[PDB]
Amino acid sequence: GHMNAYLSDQPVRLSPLRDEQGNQPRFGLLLEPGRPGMHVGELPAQWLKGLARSHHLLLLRGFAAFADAESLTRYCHDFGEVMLWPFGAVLELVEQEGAEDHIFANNYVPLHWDGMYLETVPEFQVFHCVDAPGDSDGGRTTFSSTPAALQLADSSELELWRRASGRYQRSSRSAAPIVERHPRREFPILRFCEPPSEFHYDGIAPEQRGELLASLRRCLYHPQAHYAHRWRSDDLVIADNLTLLHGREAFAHRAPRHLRRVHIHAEPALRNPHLQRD
Amino acid sequence: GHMNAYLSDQPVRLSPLRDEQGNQPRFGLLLEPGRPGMHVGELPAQWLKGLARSHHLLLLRGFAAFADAESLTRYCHDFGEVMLWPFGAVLELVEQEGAEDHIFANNYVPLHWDGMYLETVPEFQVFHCVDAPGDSDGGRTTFSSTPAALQLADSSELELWRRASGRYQRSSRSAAPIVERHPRREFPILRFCEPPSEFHYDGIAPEQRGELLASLRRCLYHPQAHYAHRWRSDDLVIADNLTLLHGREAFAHRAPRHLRRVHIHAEPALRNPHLQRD
Amino acid sequence: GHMNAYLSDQPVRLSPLRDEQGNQPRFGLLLEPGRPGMHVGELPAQWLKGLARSHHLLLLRGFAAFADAESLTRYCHDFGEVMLWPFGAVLELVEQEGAEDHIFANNYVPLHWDGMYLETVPEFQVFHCVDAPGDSDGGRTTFSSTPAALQLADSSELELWRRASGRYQRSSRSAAPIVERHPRREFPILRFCEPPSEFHYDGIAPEQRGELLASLRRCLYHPQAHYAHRWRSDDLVIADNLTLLHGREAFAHRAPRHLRRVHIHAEPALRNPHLQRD
Ligand code: NA
Repeated sequence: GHMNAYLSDQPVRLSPLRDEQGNQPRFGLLLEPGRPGMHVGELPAQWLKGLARSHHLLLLRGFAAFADAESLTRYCHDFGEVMLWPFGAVLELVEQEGAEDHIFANNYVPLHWDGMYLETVPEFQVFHCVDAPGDSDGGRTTFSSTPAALQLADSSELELWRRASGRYQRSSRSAAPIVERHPRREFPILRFCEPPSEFHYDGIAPEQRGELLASLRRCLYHPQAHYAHRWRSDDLVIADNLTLLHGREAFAHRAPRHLRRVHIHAEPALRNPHLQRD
Repeated sequence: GHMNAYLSDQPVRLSPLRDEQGNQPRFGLLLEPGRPGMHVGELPAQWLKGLARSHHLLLLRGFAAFADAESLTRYCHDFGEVMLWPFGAVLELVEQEGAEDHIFANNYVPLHWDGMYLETVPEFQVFHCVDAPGDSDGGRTTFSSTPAALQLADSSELELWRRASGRYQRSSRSAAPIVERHPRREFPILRFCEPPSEFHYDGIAPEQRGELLASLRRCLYHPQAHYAHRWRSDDLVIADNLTLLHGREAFAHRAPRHLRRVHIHAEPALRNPHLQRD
Repeated sequence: GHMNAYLSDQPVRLSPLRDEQGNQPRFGLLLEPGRPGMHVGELPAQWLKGLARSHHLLLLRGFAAFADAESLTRYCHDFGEVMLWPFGAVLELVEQEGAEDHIFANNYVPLHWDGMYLETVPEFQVFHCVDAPGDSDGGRTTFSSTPAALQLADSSELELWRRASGRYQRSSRSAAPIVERHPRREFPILRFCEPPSEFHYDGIAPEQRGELLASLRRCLYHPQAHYAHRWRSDDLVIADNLTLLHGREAFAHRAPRHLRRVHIHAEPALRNPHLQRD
């Protein structure tokens, strides 16, 4: 059970985002069609961008489909400026039932943000779930609101976070303070790439390393700050990459699913303040 | 009787669009002043554009007037990019009580869209009703939501529509599939110019011509998809030309009325995908 | 007591603006955080601009602070185009408890608008209250909605206002009709610089001068049209400079307060239609 505080002037039903066990984090928003057969394109992109910026995570559920990747691409071009990759606009994320991770690849993704190692950082992730036929076990895409996590820290946790600084390598190198300001809108956020030799933490005594990681995890994975998404066919999800961190829940048996991801630039494009250019 | 689902954060009263016999189609929105003496200009244009894009037809009723055409013009310049004609921004549509259509001109206008034969197609029609003193009989401006009509088609009607293709001539020539995608936002729409020798329909066997026209008319003129507007002095109407088709109800005795119409470009201007340039 | 008509699709609590004695003018809007620890930056600026344009005065109260002037500046750069002064973006308005106005400076500010004597006129004032520790006596920043005042005028007051015209000097000279149209959105507004030899009023017989001033004051200082703001620490106020006039209530004992003001250009920058260039 929960209360419902939103009424839009748009032809949609809004309500708080809740995960499949009824948990309701301190961010996110569910949008559902206000007319039979409504397509996502019928809603004004400018309006979605606004909601995505303040709710940080939008779940549009039960809308009619983009027929293909080209259709999604054209939609995104109208939505904002697409951040192009060598493959174009759409990253295809297709998984088969029970397909092994060639024995070497890990079975979970820790929290991080897109564009860490890029010249420019995208503001939004746009995910279209093409197909998610069966119901899977684990493997949900996870999102955490870094402002929510910041409200959970106690005095000393926070004092520790503020001295801290991450150094990352994958070769490309990137460095960010753990506690950052939103690069356009000023509010306090976290930039943190979570480890599962390539992840160092400066500004603190290296014995406190364990404490930093344990506290950041406690806050970011807390029910107030953390949402795990169970994909459904034709979900359209829009995520605020500048405010959230994202990752993926561990899976034993992975199920069939097909996602498509487009990145949208900040307005105007955001130069990566964290990339090492020296 | 009907229910009222909208509360704005704007100083306006919103409610579902309903025609004068209480019918409530699956689109449209009535906006009314939230303060004594409110002028239409007090509402933010960007916000109206958003509503116009998702509700497709906005009726602003009971707001203070633009004093003249120049005032309307300046307003529209702020609203978006005006699509200029040789006469400028404002088409004057003035009718006198009982004035004959020189004996040759027809007394109704079938459904169609603006910019069929133009190099660029406008996104919005902005109508200001300068004056509509008496109450008339027939002659209402009609609008149809092509997505609504698409939800009404059965399996075979739809199968037929999807093969179909219109060829139009007035000399200028234009061709469009009957079932189209919105040229910016992807969702399914209809492009159809309705006949009352200059209207051919390809992709189907010419004996099915009768069936196409009868089914398209059944769906577009259905109460769920169709709205007929009784003009009142100082109505401001904003119509989504990319999604709707429009026309005019038959009249016996035409009454006095004065309308002004401005066209607003898509963002950016939309090149007519249907004009024959060969 | 009062009724509450707003529900946002944004994570905020909206309600009508009311002064500290419970008066509720015909404009203004109070916005309050929808989440613990919310910062003003979490709300989309484009959305605030829209509300500021239709409600004319926004009071964001109880949000987390900009840490300093630089932070406020960066925020405003994202908000719109900052109108820069020789000092930069932020005017510092710091007052000390009981500090004398060097014996010569007046202890109240009559109603006027920003940019009277400038080449370009800003659309918005953005005020951040850095600190307002004690509770003061008098000295509140005042705002008046000129459309509200226009609804208060009777037939002859209005007839008089419409003939009237202000001529101002501080050297810089500026002239405006008392009754003006909004320079972008057309609706009727007032432009009036209120006197406490440098303020002349044309278009009327100079014996009617007294009547003009008395009627304009009656309407602009009327509870329906007038709001006086008691500053609190971290208030963020956004004012529609194109529609309102502003000033300051008389004070006996002035209290400690620190304000910061940024100006935001119209879109695009507005050339001052009233500056004498001849
Ligand atoms: Na809005």
